[PDB]
Amino acid sequence: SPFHLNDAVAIVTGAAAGIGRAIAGTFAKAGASVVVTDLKSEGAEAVAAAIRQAGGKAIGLECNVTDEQHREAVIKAALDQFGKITVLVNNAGGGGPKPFDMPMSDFEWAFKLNLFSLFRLSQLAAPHMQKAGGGAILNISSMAGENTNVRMASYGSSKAAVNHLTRNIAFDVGPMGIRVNAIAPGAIKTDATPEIERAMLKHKPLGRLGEAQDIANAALFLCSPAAAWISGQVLTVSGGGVQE
Amino acid sequence: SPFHLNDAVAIVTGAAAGIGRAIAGTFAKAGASVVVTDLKSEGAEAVAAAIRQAGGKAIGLECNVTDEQHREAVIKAALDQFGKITVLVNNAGGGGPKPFDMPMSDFEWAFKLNLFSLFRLSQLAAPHMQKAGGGAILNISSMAGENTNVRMASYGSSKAAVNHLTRNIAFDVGPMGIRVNAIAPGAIKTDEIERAMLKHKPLGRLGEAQDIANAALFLCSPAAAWISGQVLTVSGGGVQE
Repeated sequence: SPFHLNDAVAIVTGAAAGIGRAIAGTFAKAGASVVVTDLKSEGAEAVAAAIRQAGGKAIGLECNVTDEQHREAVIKAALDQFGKITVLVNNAGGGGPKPFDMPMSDFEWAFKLNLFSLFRLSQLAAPHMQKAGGGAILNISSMAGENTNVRMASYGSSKAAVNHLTRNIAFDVGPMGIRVNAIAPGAIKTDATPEIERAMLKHKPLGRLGEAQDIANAALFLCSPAAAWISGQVLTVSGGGVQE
Repeated sequence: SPFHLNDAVAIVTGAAAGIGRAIAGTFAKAGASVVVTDLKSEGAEAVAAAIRQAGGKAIGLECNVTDEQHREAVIKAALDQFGKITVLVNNAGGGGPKPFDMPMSDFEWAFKLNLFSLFRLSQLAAPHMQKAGGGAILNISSMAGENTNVRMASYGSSKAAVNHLTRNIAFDVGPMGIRVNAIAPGAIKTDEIERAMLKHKPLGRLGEAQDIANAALFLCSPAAAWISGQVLTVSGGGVQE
């Protein structure tokens, strides 16, 4: 099997819940050593701990991906505790529908949060990846990056920039043996009601919502050697459609 | 762990050599019974026999995908042999650079060979896929479907049809629990100034068949049960024309 993460150190940000938590769990059971990360320090340690009492190796620390000190702490915490870095999964980000006349800081924040942070983490992890022979970067985008709609000024165009950064920086980091891709996930069952759900699926050909595990398998594939030759790709994982 | 094709029956067309050979072989070790198909009947039989003696189940068939009688034979041959069909890998297809003043028979052929055949084979397989509890269709496309260049009038736009058909029939057969995806492969070393492409492939390397087969295996695996209407380009991070 090439879908395993043997001898790998993976940093996973925003991993207290949902996708990033499943990516972190999934990357551990594939035999990677995980550095769980989140804005909320309790949540990072909850997931890093449950990973350990289930067999894997994992530490969890607080990280505000927009704080340059918090970023450098994660890089160092991973090297200090595991020796190398081979996988960076940039799952931290946020935002959503805002009016066009939104205050400028709202617009600028979306780019600090969704783009400036993960570019910088990649800039830090890249030379350590290079020393370890190579590695894989994965950015969790959003479907608003390739769609067009109302109230999407900051969200949809900051996630668009994530997509195009991914397509471009793979040229920069390929020579160093780094692959860079992105998943754009559909809507995931979280709620942690039936009629507003049945309407959401009116445009999802496969007829169900997503599971965090569904994103984690794609994250797995894209970060394993099974995807040794895939870089610069934006893979949409949404049951064939769009929602909400 | 979710990356296996257990209790699956996969038709792989154009699988005597190259990408389709690798796919067929990969799919067998992953647990699928495989219906190996190619224009050359005995080329397909040699692949099927290797899978069998390497431990798998498989048969090999002559099939011209452009001929409706063959298409039906292969579909029936899969059912008589294995009871069901759950995976269809539309890999056969041809063509390449052509002058703009080409004869219309060439233009039309490219669509007949790269597009109509795989849509027809999709039509024949969809009902059996639904009776079987679900399945996946994977179309082997080409980066010429999104690239633009000289001499690509027939090849580039037939393959572009394959990409959007993929995206569009995903809506149609999703309600039948069928996923439809495509792989656009780049420069695969199949069979000196080679260094041309390499000067535009960020990962410093051409592709092997198994690269394409790994992505194939993923997209037809339960690890991708919620992925559909996708064109995953597998090219080393760049473009090679």
